[PDB]
Amino acid sequence: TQRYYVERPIFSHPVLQERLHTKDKVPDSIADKLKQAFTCTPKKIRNIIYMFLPITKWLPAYKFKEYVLGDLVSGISTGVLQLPQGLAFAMLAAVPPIFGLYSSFYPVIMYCFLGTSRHISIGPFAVISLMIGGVAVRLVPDDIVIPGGVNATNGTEARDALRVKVAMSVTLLSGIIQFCLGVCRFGFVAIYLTEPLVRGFTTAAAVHVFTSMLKYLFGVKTKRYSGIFSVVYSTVAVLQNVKNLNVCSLGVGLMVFGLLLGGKEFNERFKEKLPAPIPLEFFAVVMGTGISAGFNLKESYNVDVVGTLPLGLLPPANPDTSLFHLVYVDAIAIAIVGFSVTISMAKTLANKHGYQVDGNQELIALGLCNSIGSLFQTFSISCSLSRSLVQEGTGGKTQLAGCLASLMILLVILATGFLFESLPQAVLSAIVIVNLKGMFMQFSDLPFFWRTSKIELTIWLTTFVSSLFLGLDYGLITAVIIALLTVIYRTQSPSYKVLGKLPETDVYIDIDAYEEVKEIPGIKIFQINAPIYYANSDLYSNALKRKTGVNPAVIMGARRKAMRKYAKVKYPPIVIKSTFPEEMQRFMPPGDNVHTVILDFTQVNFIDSVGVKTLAGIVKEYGDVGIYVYLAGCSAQVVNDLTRNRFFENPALWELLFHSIHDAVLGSQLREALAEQEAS
Amino acid sequence: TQRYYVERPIFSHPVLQERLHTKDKVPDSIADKLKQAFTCTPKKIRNIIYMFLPITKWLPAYKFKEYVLGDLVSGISTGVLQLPQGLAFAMLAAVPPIFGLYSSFYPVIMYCFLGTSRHISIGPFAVISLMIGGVAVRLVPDDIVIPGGVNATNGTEARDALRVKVAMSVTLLSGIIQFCLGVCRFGFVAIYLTEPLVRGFTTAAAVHVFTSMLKYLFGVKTKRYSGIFSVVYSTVAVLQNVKNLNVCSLGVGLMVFGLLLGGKEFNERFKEKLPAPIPLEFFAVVMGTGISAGFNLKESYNVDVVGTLPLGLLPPANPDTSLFHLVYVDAIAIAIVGFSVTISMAKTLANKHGYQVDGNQELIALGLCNSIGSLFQTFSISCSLSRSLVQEGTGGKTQLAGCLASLMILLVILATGFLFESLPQAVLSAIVIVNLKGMFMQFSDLPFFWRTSKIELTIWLTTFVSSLFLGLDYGLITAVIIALLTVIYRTQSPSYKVLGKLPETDVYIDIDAYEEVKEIPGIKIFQINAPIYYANSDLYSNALKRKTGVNPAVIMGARRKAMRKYAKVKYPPIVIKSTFPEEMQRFMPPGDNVHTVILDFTQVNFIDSVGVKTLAGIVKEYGDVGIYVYLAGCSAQVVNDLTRNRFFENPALWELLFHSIHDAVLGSQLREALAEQEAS
Ligand SMILES: CC(C)CCC[C@@H](C)[C@H]1CC[C@H]2[C@@H]3CC=C4C[C@@H](O)CC[C@]4(C)[C@H]3CC[C@]12C
Ligand SMILES: CC(C)CCC[C@@H](C)[C@H]1CC[C@H]2[C@@H]3CC=C4C[C@@H](O)CC[C@]4(C)[C@H]3CC[C@]12C
Ligand SMILES: CCCCCCCCCCCCCC
Ligand SMILES: CCCCCCCCCCCCCC
Ligand SMILES: CCCCCCCCCCCCCC
Ligand SMILES: CCCCCCCCCCCCCC
Ligand SMILES: CCCCCCCCCCCC
Ligand SMILES: CCCCCCCCCCCC
Ligand SMILES: CCCCCCCCCCCC
Ligand SMILES: CCCCCCCCCCCC
Ligand SMILES: CCCCCCCCCCCC
Ligand SMILES: CCCCCCCCCCCC
Ligand SMILES: CCCCCCCCCCCC
Ligand SMILES: CCCCCCCCCCCC
Ligand SMILES: CCCCCCCCCC
Ligand SMILES: CCCCCCCCCC
Ligand SMILES: CCCCCCCCCC
Ligand SMILES: CCCCCCCCCC
Ligand SMILES: CCCCCCCCCC
Ligand SMILES: CCCCCCCCCC
Ligand SMILES: CCCCCCCCCC
Ligand SMILES: CCCCCCCCCC
Ligand SMILES: CCCCCCCCCC
Ligand SMILES: CCCCCCCCCC
Ligand SMILES: CCCCCCCCCC
Ligand SMILES: CCCCCCCCCC
Ligand SMILES: CCCCCCCCCC
Ligand SMILES: CCCCCCCCCC
Ligand SMILES: CCCCCCCCCC
Ligand SMILES: CCCCCCCCCC
Ligand SMILES: CCCCCCCCCC
Ligand SMILES: CCCCCCCCCC
Ligand SMILES: CCCCCCCCCC
Ligand SMILES: CCCCCCCCCC
Ligand SMILES: CCCCCCCC
Ligand SMILES: CCCCCCCC
Ligand SMILES: CCCCCCCC
Ligand SMILES: CCCCCCCC
Ligand SMILES: CCCCCCCC
Ligand SMILES: CCCCCCCC
Ligand SMILES: CCCCCCCC
Ligand SMILES: CCCCCCCC
Ligand SMILES: CCCCCCCC
Ligand SMILES: CCCCCCCC
Ligand SMILES: CCCCCCCC
Ligand SMILES: CCCCCCCC
Ligand SMILES: CCCCCCCC
Ligand SMILES: CCCCCCCC
Ligand SMILES: CCCCCCCC
Ligand SMILES: CCCCCCCC
Ligand SMILES: CCCCCCCC
Ligand SMILES: CCCCCCCC
Ligand SMILES: CCCCCCCC
Ligand SMILES: CCCCCCCC
Ligand SMILES: CCCCCCCC
Ligand SMILES: CCCCCCCC
Ligand SMILES: CCCCCCCC
Ligand SMILES: CCCCCCCC
Ligand SMILES: CCCCCCCC
Ligand SMILES: CCCCCCC
Ligand SMILES: CCCCCCC
Ligand SMILES: CCCCCCC
Ligand SMILES: CCCCCCC
Ligand SMILES: [Cl-]
Ligand SMILES: [Cl-]
Repeated sequence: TQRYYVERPIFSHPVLQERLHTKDKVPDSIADKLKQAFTCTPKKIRNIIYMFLPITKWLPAYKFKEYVLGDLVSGISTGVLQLPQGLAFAMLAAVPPIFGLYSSFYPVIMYCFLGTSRHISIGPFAVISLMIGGVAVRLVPDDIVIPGGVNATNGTEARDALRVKVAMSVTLLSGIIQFCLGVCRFGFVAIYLTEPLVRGFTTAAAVHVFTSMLKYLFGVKTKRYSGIFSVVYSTVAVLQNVKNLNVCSLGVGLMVFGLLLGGKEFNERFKEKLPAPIPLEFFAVVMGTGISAGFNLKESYNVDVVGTLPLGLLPPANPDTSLFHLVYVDAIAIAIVGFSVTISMAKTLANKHGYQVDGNQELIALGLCNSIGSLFQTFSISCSLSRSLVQEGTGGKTQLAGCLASLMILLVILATGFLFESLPQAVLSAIVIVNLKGMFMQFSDLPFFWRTSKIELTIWLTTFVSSLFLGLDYGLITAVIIALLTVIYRTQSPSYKVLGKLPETDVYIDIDAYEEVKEIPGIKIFQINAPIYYANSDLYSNALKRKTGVNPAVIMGARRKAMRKYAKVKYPPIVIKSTFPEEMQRFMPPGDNVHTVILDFTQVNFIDSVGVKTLAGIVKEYGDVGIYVYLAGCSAQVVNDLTRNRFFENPALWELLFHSIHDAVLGSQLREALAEQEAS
Repeated sequence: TQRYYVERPIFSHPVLQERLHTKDKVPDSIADKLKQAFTCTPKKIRNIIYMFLPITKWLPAYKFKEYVLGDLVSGISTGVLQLPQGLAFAMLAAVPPIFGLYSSFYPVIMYCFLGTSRHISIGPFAVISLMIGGVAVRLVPDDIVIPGGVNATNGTEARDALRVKVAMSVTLLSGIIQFCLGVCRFGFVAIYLTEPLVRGFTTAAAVHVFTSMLKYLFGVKTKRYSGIFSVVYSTVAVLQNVKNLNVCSLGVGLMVFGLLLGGKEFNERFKEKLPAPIPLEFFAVVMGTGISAGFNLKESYNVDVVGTLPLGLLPPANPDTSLFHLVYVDAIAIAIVGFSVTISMAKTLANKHGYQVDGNQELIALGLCNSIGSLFQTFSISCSLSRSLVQEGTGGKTQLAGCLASLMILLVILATGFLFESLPQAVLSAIVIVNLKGMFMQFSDLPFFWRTSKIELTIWLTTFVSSLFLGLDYGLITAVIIALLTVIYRTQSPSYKVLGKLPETDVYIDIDAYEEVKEIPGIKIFQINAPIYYANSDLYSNALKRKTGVNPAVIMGARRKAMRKYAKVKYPPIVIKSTFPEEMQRFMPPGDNVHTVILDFTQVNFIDSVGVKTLAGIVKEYGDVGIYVYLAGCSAQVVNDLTRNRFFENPALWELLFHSIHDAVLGSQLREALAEQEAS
């Protein structure tokens, strides 16, 4: 083994700078930087196409023998859940369920072309559907007057058509906003969605879905709520009118709920013995339709059912832009929430599978999906969190599984929709609630973060509470800001350490940590692992004066008290020699006799104007009582901050900067030795 | 001169830990910490009294011969401006001007006892007065019905009394809120008001005052505005109805404005020849009253005047708590803004005079002043920024100058108020606008910050724009949040440096800076002066792969391409030896041949779970291509973050940590030498 051997002079800043000559920066002109960015080599255009059409990259690289079985199983398992979720979330959007089926077909196909994630399930989302239904009923209330040429027994078809128009308009506007944000590179903000924040946000979204499904589980009529405390209002309303529940709807839904839970437990426990998981949503739906049609519950027990599902696809139709001025705010909110839900879950799966997702491409894909789908009578979509978990956890590899699920939805739309007309809405509710279980499993993060980082546990809990009680829009921005403020908290509560020296080395460690490091007599070394900006500087100065035990104000007060008791451009030197008489020093209380204070700046990333003022004050106050202050390990950035401020207006302070703590200690000891040499 | 000499073994983490034994922490029980905090020694209670009654400290220490002349001159100069400001801001509060005089007397006396700043002028403030007038006219509109037993020629006395009741109620509530915040130690938030933020905020407040004075300068009638864009609305309204201006009011106000400007220029230019500045506000007021009374403008030209000022003080009266539920929101806002204005200017002067102000004591003093003053018919007060500048800049030392100014106000209240009844409101407006000049001088900060720190210039401009276009309440919190987010920006744009070694030393500096430092062959050293948390980790990894020129993905791709071209608990080792055939290596493109990458962690303050995942990925990806990754200079906090996460689940990574960059370089070179020794 070799050894660490260093033999060099003491490196103060002027001494080290004498050995360094400034290098010539290579010319980097902006005009040439733009010119070299427009070469348009074929590889560059191929990379651009891959960026904007990801299917052009991962489809030719499809490992058929390694991906086809997993994609097929995942596609079937995703489709059997996609159908009831589409119907239920269409109900949440105040539109006929067939439009939820449309929203489960076109955007998934488009996302298979434009999307970057290969595990999320694109489709209707409960929170987005709730927002769409809110704007739809605000623009088209239940007591609206329509001169549609019908008798007093109105079938509510015209009201449904008007609400569909409103939903398509808001969907087109939200898609336009999402596409514009993706073009303007707004997706960079996805970097501010940390893992605890994402998981707390998604758990809160799952609670939102569960709350939105309660009225359909119980069969009660409840006013629509959207905004702050909407989850609380919805739960309160459902519990308030729970006395008017449909007992048959609740019984059927609870039977489906229990059977689904049992089947999911069976699948999980026998995963190793089952070649593929049994699709239980298909059996749940079919059995439900059998029970409702066979006993004819729809009017026998007034059980709410899915209703008529017209067959066939609709021709493209232009949404009316005339409603934009009435919906744009909602369109903005839906755009934001849709992005936040899509990029969160995507990240959650990408980190699980060792790849990365482009936020800008996610925004572009969402915008194109929503805007083009609005032409095909599709309301605003997002990522379905529970269905994304199902798709990922059933062996899903690429987005071809989503294409297979969309093919199943298309089969329902074209030929077999009429078979589900008697399916009870309660059954749909139960299915959704059951599939929320995996989402709720994320609560297991609370102990884990409690063991790993209480700051990140705070981020998790704050994000959960915010996204729950406020909306998924206001709660998300609140959580992002608070998570960023945790960094300010970290800087405002740093580790203030007094350093001692490991004998016969140059290693300086916390004096209260290892029992072998010893403080150097006459020298105090103070260290902060944080910047010294405005929110920090006063705490840093107080901590220095408290932890080192060297308070210049206390020293001055003791000097004055001892004096009273014994009674019965040019710059002055920074350190004023203590002209304290020895006769008065006889009454001076004993102390540590510290002549130098070393400030360890190795971990100080930056210093602002307020921090520079604090540092100058520290130097002046300590020099007034005849104590030297040295800065050790100042980075080039910190030295530049000191120079941009008026810290080195007196050039003498250049002598206070040393390369390392050992350099400063050796320089201080050398200064003391020279002072003793010239004393006598 | 001595020399830097170090001779020791290479300090990897296990080697250094072998030399260190954990020290025993001294017992610090919370129960004993509370017990020692309740000793109640006489010095402790004296310090408590000094904290809560600052006058008990600085008054006995009053240097009479050194303070009396400055305090007297400052008191006269402050009072002559305090009278017109009180009248004008009472007009802004929709209350009779005598109540502004009351608000200029009691709170100043109380703040002389409870306040910590010794230079700010306590009294009515234009923004606080505008908020008070807004709530007063909202609760008591101009078209209110009062059965007061009067004829059709109502004198608006009952409406004024009702508005006074509303103002007193909101003042009492705001004072209670301020006192409670001071007790709950909310004043700590004053640490988040940095100097650029404070100066931008105060400049925006000055613009608010100037805007509020315009209608009285021109004599036009304008609807009250309060809230977002209130300054824009007020300026637009004044400019809209400027065609109905009173030409006589504008002429008198402009004459006073010009004479005041000339007098202030004379005072500034002849400060060295004048024993004391000439109080020009007194002459401006007196002359104005002479012109208005002598020519009898009040009805001859319909010039708005101050009006009747009743003599004598009012007995204490309890404000009606019954209005609290109607005003509490406004009371909250007024409490916040009043604090923000008071603690900002206070800090601005404390930093100017080398002392410090307690934010909690400022909150307590403001709350007591407002709550007690509401009993004496005083509406909510704050610090007057322009008058504080006048008081500080005229030789003010303590708050006895404010007491003298209050004595002048009391003299006006008791005996000589009737003399000012004909004083034109336009004159008051002009006086206020003139005294805003010093505030506007703060715009000179823009070039200064442009030269010192563009981040702090951004803070200044953002605070100014926010506090101007939004209110002083919403703009302030927006500015505080954005100023804190500048730290996030700093962490997200750090200095990524490739380090080279200064020959014959252990100094490692940026390779592109000094032309004497040389990169060590086979070794890449990468440094970031920032933490590696979630908002940083991806950028840090990309910057490492880009700046070092060592991209493991590019290496793997080149290896595969060369292979194709040539064709025509136990853990595995972290670094996989490159099993690349030499025959295939003949087609391998030439490279730097880097065997070790050193990550400089000396400036990394903390690392979160996302950053630890990124670091583990970096280590794994570089080891997959047979490249070692070393961490140099990891702090105890960073090592603890790595340990709390599952970074050292494989104990082998403990060997990747080195005390310094030179330690890591020597260890890497030793590893390479040993590998060559065992090769053959
Ligand atoms: C920095 C710390 C204190 C977090 C700040 C969170 C801020 C940005 C949050 C918390 C409460 C939020 C408000 C809560 C409710 C509403 C009403 C809604 O109709 C419009 C948005 C609005 C007005 C929100 C705006 C954003 C808001 C003010
Ligand atoms: C970087 C910073 C600005 C991020 C946080 C900004 C927050 C604090 C700002 C941005 C937008 C602001 C809102 C904009 C408009 C209004 C309406 C007004 O009638 C009450 C205040 C309120 C509701 C503001 C509250 C504060 C607010 C939410
Ligand atoms: C053990 C000392 C640290 C404890 C940290 C606990 C963090 C709890 C955060 C709760 C946030 C709730 C937001 C409403
Ligand atoms: C192990 C972590 C020590 C700190 C625990 C307490 C963390 C509290 C974080 C509060 C952040 C507040 C941001 C507004
Ligand atoms: C020279 C490159 C840096 C320039 C920094 C200029 C900062 C301007 C900030 C403007 C903020 C305005 C808020 C509305
Ligand atoms: C000399 C300073 C270099 C940086 C100049 C540009 C500063 C821009 C700061 C933007 C902060 C944004 C916070 C939301
Ligand atoms: C940045 C997102 C908004 C892009 C502009 C959309 C404006 C609506 C289109 C005009 C229709 C009248
Ligand atoms: C990606 C395919 C987009 C096809 C869009 C066709 C829109 C036709 C509108 C016709 C309106 C009458
Ligand atoms: C997010 C930027 C605005 C989004 C587009 C708004 C379009 C409003 C149209 C109003 C027409 C009168
Ligand atoms: C981002 C491109 C979206 C294209 C969808 C159609 C946009 C125009 C709507 C119809 C206008 C008549
Ligand atoms: C924290 C500031 C508010 C303190 C509580 C004030 C509540 C008003 C007093 C009750 C009057 C009805
Ligand atoms: C600091 C002096 C406070 C005096 C407060 C007296 C309040 C008297 C109220 C009488 C109401 C009729
Ligand atoms: C800032 C905390 C609240 C301030 C005090 C509110 C008092 C409201 C009284 C309502 C009475 C019905
Ligand atoms: C913080 C103490 C303020 C005291 C002022 C009086 C508070 C009570 C108001 C009158 C209630 C009847
Ligand atoms: C606790 C939820 C709110 C109250 C729900 C019960 C309302 C009355 C039911 C009879
Ligand atoms: C689901 C079968 C049981 C519930 C419905 C029948 C009994 C109640 C009728 C109102
Ligand atoms: C596979 C779909 C089976 C649907 C069962 C219910 C059919 C009702 C026919 C009356
Ligand atoms: C993605 C393929 C879309 C095809 C839509 C065809 C609609 C025809 C309606 C008559
Ligand atoms: C990550 C960016 C979050 C932005 C939230 C904006 C909410 C707007 C609600 C209308
Ligand atoms: C896999 C299902 C593909 C779509 C079948 C469409 C059948 C239409 C029958 C009218
Ligand atoms: C609302 C239901 C919450 C269920 C949490 C279950 C956590 C299990 C972790 C093992
Ligand atoms: C709101 C419900 C929270 C329940 C937390 C339980 C965590 C269990 C992890 C084992
Ligand atoms: C080891 C136990 C960790 C518990 C942390 C979760 C607390 C939840 C409070 C809401
Ligand atoms: C609004 C109150 C914010 C309080 C922040 C406390 C931070 C403590 C850092 C030591
Ligand atoms: C530019 C300020 C707003 C317009 C002021 C002029 C309004 C019309 C005056 C005749
Ligand atoms: C200051 C101007 C005095 C003369 C004004 C003449 C015009 C008066 C119009 C009401
Ligand atoms: C010092 C105050 C002088 C006031 C001048 C105006 C007096 C008007 C009397 C009619
Ligand atoms: C600070 C002294 C307050 C004295 C108020 C006296 C009021 C008397 C009214 C008759
Ligand atoms: C420094 C703390 C700023 C808090 C601003 C709160 C504004 C509330 C307006 C009602
Ligand atoms: C310096 C002025 C002190 C107050 C004088 C009060 C005189 C009252 C006369 C009725
Ligand atoms: C609104 C008036 C602004 C005046 C700025 C003057 C700055 C002078 C700096 C020397
Ligand atoms: C809004 C007016 C800004 C004017 C800035 C002028 C700065 C001059 C400093 C010398
Ligand atoms: C040296 C010139 C500095 C100018 C910075 C101020 C720019 C003001 C833009 C609003
Ligand atoms: C809302 C958009 C915020 C953009 C922040 C950009 C920070 C750049 C750091 C490199
Ligand atoms: C190389 C073609 C891949 C599939 C492209 C489909 C049309 C965008
Ligand atoms: C290299 C294969 C390109 C075509 C893939 C299949 C497209 C339908
Ligand atoms: C590795 C893929 C082999 C099969 C190619 C596709 C055959 C349909
Ligand atoms: C989800 C794949 C189809 C169903 C397979 C069931 C195997 C027991
Ligand atoms: C995705 C559900 C498929 C339902 C099929 C019904 C029988 C063709
Ligand atoms: C309330 C209905 C009771 C019968 C169904 C119970 C299902 C577990
Ligand atoms: C093992 C799951 C049992 C579920 C019983 C029914 C719950 C509603
Ligand atoms: C349609 C077949 C689904 C199950 C595939 C795997 C069977 C071993
Ligand atoms: C063997 C599992 C049966 C599950 C049936 C579920 C019907 C809803
Ligand atoms: C799922 C099969 C239900 C059969 C019900 C028959 C009632 C006549
Ligand atoms: C009114 C409830 C707001 C919850 C916000 C939580 C932020 C820590
Ligand atoms: C932990 C820092 C939070 C500061 C927020 C701003 C308070 C005014
Ligand atoms: C030592 C007394 C100073 C003045 C106190 C006045 C009453 C609080
Ligand atoms: C030591 C002087 C105490 C009294 C100061 C004056 C109080 C009116
Ligand atoms: C030395 C004490 C001076 C006290 C001055 C009091 C003036 C009211
Ligand atoms: C240093 C103060 C001397 C004067 C004391 C006060 C005399 C009235
Ligand atoms: C402001 C002190 C009183 C006025 C003095 C004027 C001296 C020319
Ligand atoms: C503060 C202004 C004083 C005005 C005095 C008027 C003549 C006694
Ligand atoms: C508009 C009035 C003009 C006469 C006064 C001018 C003062 C400078
Ligand atoms: C030296 C100041 C001259 C002021 C002239 C009048 C401006 C309105
Ligand atoms: C009342 C006198 C004010 C001026 C004091 C200073 C005179 C030299
Ligand atoms: C010599 C300065 C005279 C200033 C008079 C101001 C009257 C408003
Ligand atoms: C300031 C003196 C004004 C005198 C006006 C006299 C008019 C009769
Ligand atoms: C609507 C104007 C808001 C200005 C805020 C400025 C924040 C940078
Ligand atoms: C969603 C954006 C949060 C604000 C980040 C600002 C960091 C410079
Ligand atoms: C019964 C009250 C419910 C509050 C909201 C829970 C999510
Ligand atoms: C458990 C549900 C039973 C429904 C019976 C309907 C006749
Ligand atoms: C004339 C428009 C004025 C806008 C507000 C300026 C402060
Ligand atoms: C400067 C304007 C003077 C007006 C006098 C009116 C009598
Ligand atoms: Cl979901
Ligand atoms: Cl002011």
